Amino acid sequence: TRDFNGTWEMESNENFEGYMKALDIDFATRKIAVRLTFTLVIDQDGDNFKTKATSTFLNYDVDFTVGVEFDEYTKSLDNRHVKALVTWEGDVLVCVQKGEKENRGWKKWIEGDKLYLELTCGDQVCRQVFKKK
Ligand SMILES: *C/C=C/c1cc2ccc(N(CC)CC)cc2oc1=O
Repeated sequence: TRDFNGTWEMESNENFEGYMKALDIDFATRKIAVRLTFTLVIDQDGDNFKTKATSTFLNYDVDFTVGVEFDEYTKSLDNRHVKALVTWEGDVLVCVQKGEKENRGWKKWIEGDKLYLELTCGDQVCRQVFKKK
């Protein structure tokens, strides 16, 4: 399936700290962020995605169109400029954030009712799993 619509509640989180440290996120923010769960809300209409991940503290809020590159300021996260592009590799949704950091981006896919997220920066991979509400 290429349909990621839903409210996705966090089931699993592995190595979020390594990903954030590879982005050089300030220590106090990273130490608080690694403790906190969050919910991922995806509104998808064709190529058009609105995604938002909300925790009691931090924010993640990105809208994009599959196949359309966009210049992105990463704002609240690590305050960097990247050229972001989201495409399909089969049923895996792949994002590359071209810029200073190597191997920066993510992959999302659905495997037996659960949403998998792999966040990558440099040699660090964070894996998260969510269940659909
Ligand atoms: C494709 C989904 C990406 C994604 C990336 C994220 C980056 C940072 C954060 N937080 C917690 C709200 C700040 C440390 C969350 C987040 O969720 C995602 O789904």
